[PDB]
Amino acid sequence: LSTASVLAFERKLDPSDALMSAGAWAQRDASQEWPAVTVREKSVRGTISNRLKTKDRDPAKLDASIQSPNLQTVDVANLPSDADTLKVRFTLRVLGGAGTPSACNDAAYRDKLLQTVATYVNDQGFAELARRYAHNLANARFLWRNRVGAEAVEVRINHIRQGEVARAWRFDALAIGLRDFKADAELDALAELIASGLSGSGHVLLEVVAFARIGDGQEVFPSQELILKGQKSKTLYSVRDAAAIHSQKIGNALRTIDTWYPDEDGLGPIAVEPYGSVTSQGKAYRQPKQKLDFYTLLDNWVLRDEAPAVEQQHYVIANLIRGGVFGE
Amino acid sequence: LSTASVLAFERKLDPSDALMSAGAWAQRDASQEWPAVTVANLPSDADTLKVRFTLRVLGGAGTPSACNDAAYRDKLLQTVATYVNDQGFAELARRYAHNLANARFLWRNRVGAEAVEVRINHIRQGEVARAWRFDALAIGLRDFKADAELDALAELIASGLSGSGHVLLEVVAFARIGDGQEVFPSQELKTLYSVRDAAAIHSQKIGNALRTIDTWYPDEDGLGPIAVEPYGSVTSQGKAYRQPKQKLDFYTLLDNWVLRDEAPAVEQQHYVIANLIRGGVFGEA
Amino acid sequence: SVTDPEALLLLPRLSIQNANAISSPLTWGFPSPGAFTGFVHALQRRVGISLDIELDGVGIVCHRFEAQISQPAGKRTKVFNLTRNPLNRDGSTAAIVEEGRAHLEVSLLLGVHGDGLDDHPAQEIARQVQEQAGAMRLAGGSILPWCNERFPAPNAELLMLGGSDEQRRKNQRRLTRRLLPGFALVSREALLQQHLETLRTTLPEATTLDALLDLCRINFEPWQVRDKPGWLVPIPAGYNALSPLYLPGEVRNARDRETPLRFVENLFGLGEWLSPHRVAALSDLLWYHHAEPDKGLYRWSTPRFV
Amino acid sequence: AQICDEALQYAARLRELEPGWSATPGCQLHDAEQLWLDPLRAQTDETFLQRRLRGDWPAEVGNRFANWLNRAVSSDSQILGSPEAAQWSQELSKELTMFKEILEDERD
RNA sequence: CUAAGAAAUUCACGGCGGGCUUGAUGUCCGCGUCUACCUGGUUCACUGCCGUAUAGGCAG
Repeated sequence: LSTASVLAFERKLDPSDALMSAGAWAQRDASQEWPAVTVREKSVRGTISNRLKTKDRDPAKLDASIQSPNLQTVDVANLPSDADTLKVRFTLRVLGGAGTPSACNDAAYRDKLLQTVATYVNDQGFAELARRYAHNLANARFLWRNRVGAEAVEVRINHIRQGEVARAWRFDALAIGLRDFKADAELDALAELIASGLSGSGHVLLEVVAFARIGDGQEVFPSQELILKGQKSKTLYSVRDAAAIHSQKIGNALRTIDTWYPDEDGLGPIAVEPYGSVTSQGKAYRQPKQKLDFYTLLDNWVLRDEAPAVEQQHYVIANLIRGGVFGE
Repeated sequence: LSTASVLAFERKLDPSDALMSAGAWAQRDASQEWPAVTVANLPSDADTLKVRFTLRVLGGAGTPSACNDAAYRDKLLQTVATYVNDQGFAELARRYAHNLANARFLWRNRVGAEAVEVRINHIRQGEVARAWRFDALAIGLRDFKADAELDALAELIASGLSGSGHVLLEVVAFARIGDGQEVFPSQELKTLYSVRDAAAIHSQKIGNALRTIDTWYPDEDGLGPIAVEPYGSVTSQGKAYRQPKQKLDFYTLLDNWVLRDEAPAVEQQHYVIANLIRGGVFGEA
Repeated sequence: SVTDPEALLLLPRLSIQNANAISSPLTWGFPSPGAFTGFVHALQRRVGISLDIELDGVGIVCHRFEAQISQPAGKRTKVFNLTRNPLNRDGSTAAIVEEGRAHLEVSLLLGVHGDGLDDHPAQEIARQVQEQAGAMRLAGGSILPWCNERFPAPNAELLMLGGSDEQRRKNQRRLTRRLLPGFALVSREALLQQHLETLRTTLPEATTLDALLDLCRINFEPWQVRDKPGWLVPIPAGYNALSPLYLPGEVRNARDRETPLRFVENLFGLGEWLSPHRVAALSDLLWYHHAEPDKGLYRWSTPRFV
Repeated sequence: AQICDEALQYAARLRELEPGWSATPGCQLHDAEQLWLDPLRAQTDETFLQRRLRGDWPAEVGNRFANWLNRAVSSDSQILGSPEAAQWSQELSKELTMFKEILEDERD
């Protein structure tokens, strides 16, 4: 009875890329032919700005670079001069079959893992995890820098059953916070749908459309591509000449439900990751010196039958929902 | 306790690209349809210019987008907290309102003009909430810090930088440069800069006239304002000012005031906070 | 640092055809340094007295090398290409007394000392040296003067005692731009001695121990190769007497009846080819020959190269 | 230091011996080398700069192969968090001392 | 005053006939690239301004 050397999990909750579109406010009940936010080209010059090399402030190296320019070329994405509301539209599919791995060497380990997740599910449903994923859908969180400094953010979630809308939701995303996970009627009604999708109790497809009113002609922020006259400095992601956010960036913005840490006094959720780490803070919160971490908790709860704290089981099942390459 | 290694701030006071349209005078308030510069032949019917950009005043000053040390994070936030308990942003905000007051975002389309009027509109919805009109040739551009009814535009930006409200400003600049001369937009890598077949100015060039604040520097105050820059330099005139040998400089005044809690009569801290409003990858190592 | 030059002189790019490539009974390849220290002394007794100057040191910079060799079928060694000599008066073929040849592209940093620097301009000296040195032969090989499509390379001159310390790294880093595609041959006598008490395992002589620095020798895996101190070569390093000195007439096959004679042997040492950027001062790169005629030592080296 | 010398040797070999340039095809990642592999040619080969009489800030070569030398090996792991990794940055602080001015003195 | 000083390798020639390389196969599974900028530096000679010789109406 040991941890298998191969463990792969397919992702549940897989979104698509988010196409950015631009239109006026109060024309958002007819937003089916709004133009795409394109990616343009501008030239950018600025002087030196960094910290200078310490111990090298002699006037030999000093008087060289500060008068010679730095001529870049970047990409920008802007709203048109008659458009003040960004439209961001993607599609979310909820799959179910959470604890079942893709590849697994051992069958005794697979037998123990399926029973551990199956006794998680009937003890307490996916309704808590889905209640926290529905909050990250209900406010915008996937509008990463398109959300700060906005007039209004409005989120629409449709349940696409066959080819049409089985149910429409409608959220004003700024009254819904960014720290608290308070409960609503129509938000528990969305948590029920995502919770039935995570437990295999029906096929779930969701179309999410977010309207953020930022201002006429302002800059929107699509995701930035890795650069391999002529677009030297910044590349922005577009799919068929329409600016877009990556699917994995939206997926990160959905899995920000982790509010349990060994050290906490109130800092907000981070994304569910093993060794729970923030790229914009350089720091891991689930370091294994504290014994609250996905591999430690998973291995105890499967092998040694050490059932964790009831709050940590949510973290472990959220790591099984996000997928990954475990084992070695 | 020491400086972190990775730290970046975000651009507060972000302008948009200012599209420039021409048009004939005495159609000023009915300027729904003035055409833009259609490229590269310019008429003589149109006798004035029209430069419009929107400006967002975001809020937050010393909160980094991506820090690296939490003790340095809280020390920098409490330094900005002791700055903001002392006073609002209104001393910086009135100096930003001074650059808003004239059309100094018209770089060379303003020198050589007979009457320039700037109209700033603070909008909550598509409805305009409060309007302003200023005369660019008749207001300042150097010093003496004195014009009435501009203090409300200062308090607005002080609230928006301190976070007391969403602030969106929709500005228009009418430059009587003359009866249809050939104006000069920005230029890319020689071709004039466009947006959609309409000529315009880059938002970093529109934005460069907004942090042209800094009348405080080591030399005497006879030449006026410079743009707030780390190692504050001028890129084409040639003079690269604020040498790090002497101490009046952004990285020195930031690292000695965060880490080494300096407070003599040094209340020209406005350069440091104006760099934090500029943002940028500050350092580090 | 005996007789520091007040002026360096750069014979820029001397092209030599059919130089001697044997160079000693044990070595082969680039010719002996004594050829160069005899070439600078043959310059000295043709233009050095007519200009009242002293050419005494020489820096050897090889840009291009090519030997007339051929590798046989099924051997890892080389053999030398030869010339067909004339016949005898009998009509038969003469003996094949084999000789090695090589083409050669060289630069010569000379070093000037005398009072003729202060009477003539620095451009008078360089022409009278260069156009003399196109009448002479370096290592048994013809110095070939310039003709090409490009431009003839000119003979410069420094005055390395003149100038400040900024000029003492403005001048000695200006000539090194004209010496850099090639390599400079310096004398490494301290390496071969400190490698001799390094061998504490055996108690050898310098003969078997100079043979143990020419090697790409392969050490057993405790495979690996023993470390490289640089591009080291064996050089002839002078002569040593095996006879007492004879009065200048008592051999009737000498080159002249006015100079004493000794029968000598060779005397082998170590040298290194190195890029001239490792050189601090280019006057340290010069070759001199000192003799101890009370002993039988007639040798040459680069002194003042630490 | 041998590699730093033989790079200059390669530069000096390509400095002479090449009486022509047709640099329009074939290059898509090799730029900013007009101070490094280009003769004067008695002709303004400038790139909308002052390249032809001034040749400073040569980190378009110096740092650009100082990183080539570091990416010659990546499996070395346990040097991090050690006082011996400072010793590896000593000689690269040395070849970032002796390499600048020998690349400005050819363009005058 | 140079392991100094010297040197003709040359003539002629048919490589060539023939050929079966096959058969079979799961690359997967996970992911935040970010912050800032004045090209106000010398970045091809686009049909309607009376004559190289120093000489002649530019509401561009």
